[PDB]
Amino acid sequence: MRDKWRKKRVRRLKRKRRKVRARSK
Amino acid sequence: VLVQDLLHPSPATEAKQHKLKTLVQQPRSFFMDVKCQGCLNITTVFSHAQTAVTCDSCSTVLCTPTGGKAKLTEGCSFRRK
Amino acid sequence: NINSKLALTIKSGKYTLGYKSVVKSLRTGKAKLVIIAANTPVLRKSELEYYAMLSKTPVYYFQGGNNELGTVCGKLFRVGTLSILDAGDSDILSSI
Amino acid sequence: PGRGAPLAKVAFRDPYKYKLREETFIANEGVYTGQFIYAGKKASLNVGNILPLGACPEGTIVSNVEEKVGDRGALGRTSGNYVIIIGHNPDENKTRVKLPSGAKKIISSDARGVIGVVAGGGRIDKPLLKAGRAFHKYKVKRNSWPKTRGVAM
Amino acid sequence: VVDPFTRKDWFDIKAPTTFENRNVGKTLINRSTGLKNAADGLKGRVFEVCLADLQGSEDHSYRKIKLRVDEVQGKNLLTNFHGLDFTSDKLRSLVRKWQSLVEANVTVKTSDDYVLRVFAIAFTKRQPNQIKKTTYAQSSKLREVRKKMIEIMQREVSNCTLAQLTSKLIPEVIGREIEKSTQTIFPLQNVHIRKVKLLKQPKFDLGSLLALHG
Amino acid sequence: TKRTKKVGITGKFGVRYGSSLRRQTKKLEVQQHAKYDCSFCGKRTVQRGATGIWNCKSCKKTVAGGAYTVSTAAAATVRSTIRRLRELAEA
Amino acid sequence: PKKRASNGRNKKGRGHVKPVRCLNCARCVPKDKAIKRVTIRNMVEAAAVRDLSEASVYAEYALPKLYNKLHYCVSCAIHARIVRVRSRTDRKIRTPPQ
Amino acid sequence: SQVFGVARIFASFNDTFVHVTDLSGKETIARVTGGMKVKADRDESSPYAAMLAAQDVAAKCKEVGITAVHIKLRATGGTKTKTPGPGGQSALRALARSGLRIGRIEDVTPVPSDSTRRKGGRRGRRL
RNA sequence: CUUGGAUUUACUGAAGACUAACUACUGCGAAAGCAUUUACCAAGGACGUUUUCAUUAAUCAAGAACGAAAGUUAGGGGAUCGAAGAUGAUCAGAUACCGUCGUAGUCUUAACCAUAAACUAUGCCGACUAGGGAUCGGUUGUUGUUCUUUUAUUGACGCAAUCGGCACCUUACGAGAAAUCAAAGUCUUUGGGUUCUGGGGGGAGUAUGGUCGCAAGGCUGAAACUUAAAGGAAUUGACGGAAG
Ligand SMILES: [Mg+2]
Ligand SMILES: [Mg+2]
Ligand SMILES: [Mg+2]
Ligand SMILES: [Mg+2]
Ligand SMILES: [Mg+2]
Ligand SMILES: [Mg+2]
Ligand SMILES: [Mg+2]
Ligand SMILES: [Mg+2]
Ligand SMILES: [Mg+2]
Ligand SMILES: [Mg+2]
Ligand SMILES: [Mg+2]
Ligand SMILES: [Mg+2]
Ligand SMILES: [Mg+2]
Ligand SMILES: [Mg+2]
Ligand SMILES: [Mg+2]
Ligand SMILES: [Mg+2]
Ligand SMILES: [Mg+2]
Ligand SMILES: [Mg+2]
Ligand SMILES: [Mg+2]
Ligand SMILES: [Mg+2]
Ligand SMILES: [Mg+2]
Ligand SMILES: [Mg+2]
Ligand SMILES: [Mg+2]
Ligand SMILES: [Mg+2]
Ligand SMILES: [Mg+2]
Ligand SMILES: [Mg+2]
Ligand SMILES: [Mg+2]
Ligand SMILES: [Mg+2]
Ligand SMILES: [Mg+2]
Ligand SMILES: [Mg+2]
Ligand SMILES: [Mg+2]
Ligand SMILES: [Mg+2]
Ligand SMILES: [Mg+2]
Ligand SMILES: [Mg+2]
Ligand SMILES: [Mg+2]
Ligand SMILES: [Mg+2]
Ligand SMILES: [Mg+2]
Ligand SMILES: [Mg+2]
Ligand SMILES: [Zn+2]
Ligand SMILES: [Zn+2]
Ligand SMILES: [Zn+2]
Repeated sequence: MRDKWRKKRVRRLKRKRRKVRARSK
Repeated sequence: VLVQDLLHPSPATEAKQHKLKTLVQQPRSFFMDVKCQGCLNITTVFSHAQTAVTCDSCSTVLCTPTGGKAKLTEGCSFRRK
Repeated sequence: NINSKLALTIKSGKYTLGYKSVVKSLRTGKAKLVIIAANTPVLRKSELEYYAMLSKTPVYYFQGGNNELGTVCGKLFRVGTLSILDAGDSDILSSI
Repeated sequence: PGRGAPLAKVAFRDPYKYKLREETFIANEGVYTGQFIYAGKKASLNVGNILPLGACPEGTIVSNVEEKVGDRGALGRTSGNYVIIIGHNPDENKTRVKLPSGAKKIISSDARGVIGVVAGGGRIDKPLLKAGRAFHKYKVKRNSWPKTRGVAM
Repeated sequence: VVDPFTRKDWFDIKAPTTFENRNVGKTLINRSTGLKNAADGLKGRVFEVCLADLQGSEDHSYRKIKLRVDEVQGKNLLTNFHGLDFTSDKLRSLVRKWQSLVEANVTVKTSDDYVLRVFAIAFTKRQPNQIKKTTYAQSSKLREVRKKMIEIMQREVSNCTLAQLTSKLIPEVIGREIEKSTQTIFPLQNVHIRKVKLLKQPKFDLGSLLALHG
Repeated sequence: TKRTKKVGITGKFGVRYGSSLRRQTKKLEVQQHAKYDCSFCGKRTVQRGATGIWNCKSCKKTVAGGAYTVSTAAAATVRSTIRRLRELAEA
Repeated sequence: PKKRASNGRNKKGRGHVKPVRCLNCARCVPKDKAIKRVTIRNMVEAAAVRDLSEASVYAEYALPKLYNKLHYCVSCAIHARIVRVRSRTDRKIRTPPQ
Repeated sequence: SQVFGVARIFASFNDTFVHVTDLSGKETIARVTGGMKVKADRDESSPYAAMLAAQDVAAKCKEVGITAVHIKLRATGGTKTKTPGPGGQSALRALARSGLRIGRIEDVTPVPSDSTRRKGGRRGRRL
């Protein structure tokens, strides 16, 4: 896939990890 | 040119070189004796003068500074010292 | 430009700084020039130039305030007015 | 109290009898104590002066403008607000102005106004932060605070 | 259904005496009725006619004059000067590459209080012996020429009435003086007053206008 | 020492009201408690009374200003605009 | 690899050049990179230059020209044959076609 | 001599306007468009439709008394193309060949001084 | 959208943007960037200099200033384009390309962000090695040239030198895998000074910790595991809804 969209996919997926981890803050 | 006399360059081509690019660097400027038309008083003036030089007798400007050589006013004759 | 001429007078000549000194110097005729800051009160200003008119002293109106007039004179304080008693190496008197 | 704009007390002489008249003007920003205020048709374009609308060129910033000739000020009286003069119609003796709400109004050119912006502007930029601050704000205005929601009654 | 052209009345357009061929042409308007007169709804019209037509000569083919009607006398329309402009093609033919274009404008009022904006344009001239491809003037010279343009337009307009100026515009008096005045700054070519706009007119004086019509 | 890292004067409000309201308050409340330079005597002795009121301790001149600064940008713009428009009218 | 020493534009000793819109597709293209052609065409086609001169009320009236400067992006120009693909050695030639 | 109108011809790439006014331009004498002569949108700007449009304009001009016109051709201008449409060339030739007399000719396209932003986006219209 | 007069036409007015043509293998700036006039404010390179000081210097972890666009916060503005969104088409399907509307945004004032193929994919200082014609800035000698004004002390142009720039053309002593390079040369005949970075391809700029940020995100940054290639330049062919 396009390198720019692969980075966007990971950025959106990094966003999910942060929100999920925040549950157990 | 593989062989060339670097120690004795032709004085014609030596004079076309930049002032810092001669064998021994030498200024191309000089000092002048300026006769204003109004009176007769020796005043030594640098060729590339940056000052509006005035003669002692009458407060009249002899030269105006420029980018390079100073420009002598009308009626002023110079002789290189 | 006038600032450079005034700075030389402070370095070499004689002067008084302040309203009380300037009025005394106008009374004795020892003043050569009176310099008034831009933000000087008009009542004090119109009185200072009445003393100078009587004393026959030219007055120069500085363009900056008393904060800027002090630092031109090399001072760390405010100068609302000053009088030049002796213009020394400078030629401020010849340029008004 | 109750006003965001400070008020200025300006003393004039009475033209007809030996007496001082103290007027209460809305202070424009830059007006100082001891300043001379000039009011009339022939007054000059200086901050704090009161001029007829026809004597001010387009783009003149003016405050405490009269809605009607001689009502002594109706428009642009709160802190930070002003009126911009848009243009003139000298044949009908009328002037177009822009009000703080953004509305364009046509006023008689003989109506007067005070040059400048009303002082105290920028007041709304700060949060009140407390119910008590609003209590004290309306303590010298009127009984309009606090408001119960009609849906909760 | 009605053929609205049966109710139209034709009027003749007369140019001021500053031009030669004063018979500009014809216009029409709804015929004067009881409610609305034809006269009042007819004044204020602007006609754009080529200056070559107003003078016969084709040397003025690149200038077009706006004429404003401001008095009606029967079937004759008494027009006045409303503006000046160049044709679009003439300007496009003057703006070449490898040269500098310099423009200036100034707002100035005439003797009779006609407020105008006058636009001047000029180009650098290539010398007959010039070898280099381009003809560029240094920005300092262009500032002096631009300054020279403004003070000439200001001088030659405020000292005369609008009618004399109209007689000045036709032979490029101002353009010839700018070229002469800037000779010591930089050689110039195609010095033209490329546009004149009327901004403000004085209070209407029918007697002054009537003198401009014979 | 430095007592607070960032709250500064709004440390009097503790943890209440929200950080955005406290940092917005801090900006405007430093300005309203500052000392400004007097245009009359030249000293930096001008302080606010109520909103729009700015007094000088030295020469006792009071000037009408903004709610939280002696002069707002809008007034400075109007001051130069009026100065400019005054020149044309008076030639 | 690098195809052209000029990078397909005319930017040397410069950081940024403001863009222009292609006449054909309105694509933003830098001013130095755009393929520019200056055209001075007769406003009336040669078939009609006679009858329009006869219909003219002016004896010996010269018809004005139509002056236009056209700006194209790379895709529009190649498609419209404004520029063509040249051989590797012929690309370097930048004199106007004879 | 002749009685002049002004033929304001607006020739875009989707239509062709043949509009004759008086000298002032405030009075319209005849306005026939290429779209009044055809029922297909694709050839509203065709040269054939412009010639028919010009002929109807010339016929209307004759019965009102207009014997000659000045030509002010224009394109769409603005942010769009400055070249005139295909119908502008036909309407001019048709007017000259219809017995009408021709005066001055000028291009009056609205040409900006670098103005507002043009439809299509940064990447243009992709086809 | 239109007989409720659309579109078009002339005249007039109001808003915001933006500075066409002149505009170039031209200029300036550390870079990002900078294009209407004039005024004001403070800078800058080059050139000229028989002025002055005398090693004050070169490159630089840490740390600072600036940093397109987009984006964030709060006011103001909101003409035009226009993410999102809504819509008409096309299609097998089309949330898209195309068309019509359109909100944030686009502009501005105070703060944030600190990223771009932020490119010359090419660090900076110093020396040398090769010819040529153009061009910008400065200086110095000189015309069958035009012009102030009639000429000079006008300005332009022309011919030579030179220093500095933006570039370009030819050659290859020399380099390179080649494409190509006046530097990418003076490198097995290997050392002028100095900063930063890479060590097969992925996993991966991922996880985690730290730090900056209001957020979006920025900086620093692994490992497990997997694989015999991945990749660069060029040649021939094949193919192309590319050109001749
Ligand atoms: Mg969940
Ligand atoms: Mg003091
Ligand atoms: Mg009331
Ligand atoms: Mg209550
Ligand atoms: Mg409630
Ligand atoms: Mg409520
Ligand atoms: Mg209840
Ligand atoms: Mg001169
Ligand atoms: Mg303590
Ligand atoms: Mg390729
Ligand atoms: Mg540079
Ligand atoms: Mg860049
Ligand atoms: Mg760039
Ligand atoms: Mg190109
Ligand atoms: Mg159509
Ligand atoms: Mg149609
Ligand atoms: Mg139809
Ligand atoms: Mg395509
Ligand atoms: Mg330039
Ligand atoms: Mg421009
Ligand atoms: Mg930005
Ligand atoms: Mg941005
Ligand atoms: Mg933004
Ligand atoms: Mg906003
Ligand atoms: Mg749109
Ligand atoms: Mg959509
Ligand atoms: Mg839907
Ligand atoms: Mg659908
Ligand atoms: Mg990066
Ligand atoms: Mg690049
Ligand atoms: Mg040179
Ligand atoms: Mg000699
Ligand atoms: Mg001169
Ligand atoms: Mg000169
Ligand atoms: Mg590796
Ligand atoms: Mg993982
Ligand atoms: Mg945080
Ligand atoms: Mg390959
Ligand atoms: Zn002497
Ligand atoms: Zn004070
Ligand atoms: Zn395109």
